[PDB]
Amino acid sequence: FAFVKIASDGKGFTRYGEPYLIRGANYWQGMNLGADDCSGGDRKRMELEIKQMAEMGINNLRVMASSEGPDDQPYRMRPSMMPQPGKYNEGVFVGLDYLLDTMDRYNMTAVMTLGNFWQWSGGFGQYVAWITGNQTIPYPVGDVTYDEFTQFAARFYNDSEIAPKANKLFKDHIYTVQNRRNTVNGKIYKEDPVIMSWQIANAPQEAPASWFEEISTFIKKGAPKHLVSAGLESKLDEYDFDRAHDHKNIDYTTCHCWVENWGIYDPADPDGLPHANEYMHDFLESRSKWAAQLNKPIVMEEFGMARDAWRNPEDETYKYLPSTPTSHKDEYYQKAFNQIVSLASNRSFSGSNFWAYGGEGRSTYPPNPYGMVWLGDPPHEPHGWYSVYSNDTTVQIIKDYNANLLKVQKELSK
Repeated sequence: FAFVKIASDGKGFTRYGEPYLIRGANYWQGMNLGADDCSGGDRKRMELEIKQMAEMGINNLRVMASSEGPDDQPYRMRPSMMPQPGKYNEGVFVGLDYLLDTMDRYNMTAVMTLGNFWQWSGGFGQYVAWITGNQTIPYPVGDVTYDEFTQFAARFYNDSEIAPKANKLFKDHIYTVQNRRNTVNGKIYKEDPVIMSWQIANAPQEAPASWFEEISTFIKKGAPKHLVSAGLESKLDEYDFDRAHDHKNIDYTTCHCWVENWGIYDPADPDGLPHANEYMHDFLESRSKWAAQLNKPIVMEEFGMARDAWRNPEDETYKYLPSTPTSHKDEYYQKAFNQIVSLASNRSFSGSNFWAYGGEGRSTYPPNPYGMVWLGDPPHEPHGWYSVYSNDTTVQIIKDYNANLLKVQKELSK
């Protein structure tokens, strides 16, 4: 009962024997906000943000169920859930238990991201540092490029000496999360129907098919009642999409669309929005076809856009202020959402998770005593870059999309 499944025609999800469309948000800060105050959380704020997301019609949060220390590293969540391999900060782990229990109380499902290619939860670069014994990770700041960081972190699955060791540690972490007993409601994670899926990691970068095969099968054997996702961006071509998704134990497909990060969209250009709308339009259509070729659902489980930096393009801070409007972002979200509603009524898309809900956090607030300004932008990025705040104009467009998708879900159930 209540476990999310794949429809028997392979074209969407079901839940309670009916179609289940994803009215989703990203809430990767949920575990750290759920923690007690002692461990830097603000659980009353977390409860309020999940209430706000429920009033906006959200039924699904993609959340981060890993974070690696050590806790003196820059650009990452602090305090980490797993400060050393196999050694856990119980106060952070309790935060993930409270996050899942509060989602349970709002009848939301969770996509549980078990790791991260990127540096903001420690991630694959940090397992590489643990194995090589060198804690100097080449973070992509100053003179160090993203290519250099990427080649370093990709040793996690590409280097024949590092990868078996790093992946032993990573599987120990997956095993520990899937076997966690929720201290709030007593459920073991692998039997909790609030979890929609286990997700291998956020955004592996050209990882080999044999690694997707190995880890997806490890996770499925660990929690056979749950769906398994790859966490891929699908930012390359159809082969890269198949290398991640064409596996017996990968139940559905994802895509992440990031127009600014990929050089497509300039938020400081008053005339720059149409490039992003056109790119998002062709991205949804093409990725929908790639998913149809494998006969598996697809969710756009991350996408987002900056505030209106173009109104004051010479002022760098202005781009990140909560008072700055989000006209471009609102129109971009609206058109993406309208297209998804359309593809979904044709059983060609299953929903999306905008990146990311910032809630009551604001980019102008001081860091908490662990140096965290919690909101929807992780600490390797400028605070407030993509966050959707509780009273942004974008909230009504998200609310209208989630009503529209729930209407499509009803029509698909008749």
